[PDB]
Amino acid sequence: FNTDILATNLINLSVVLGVLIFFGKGVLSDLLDNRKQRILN
Amino acid sequence: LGDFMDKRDASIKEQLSGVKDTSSEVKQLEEQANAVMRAARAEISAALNKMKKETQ
Repeated sequence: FNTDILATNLINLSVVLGVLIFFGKGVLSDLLDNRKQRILN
Repeated sequence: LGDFMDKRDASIKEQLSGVKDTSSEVKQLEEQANAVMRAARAEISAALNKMKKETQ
């Protein structure tokens, strides 16, 4: 119910979510874009 | 979005088919024209021969 503040729970999660969003938008846009190009073809 | 994807793909596939459809239609047109031209020529030749033979 109340929020619990501490800088231990999430610093590990920010690095992970950043790495996943960057390398995931890279390989995901590459794959998705490739599929779109094939459909256009 | 799914509908949009389908619409775009169909529009493209339909364009290809129509382009395929047009090509076949033009091939048929050319064949018909060739056949018709042949008829004219051959027809007239035959006519003269039959007519030429009758005159002779």
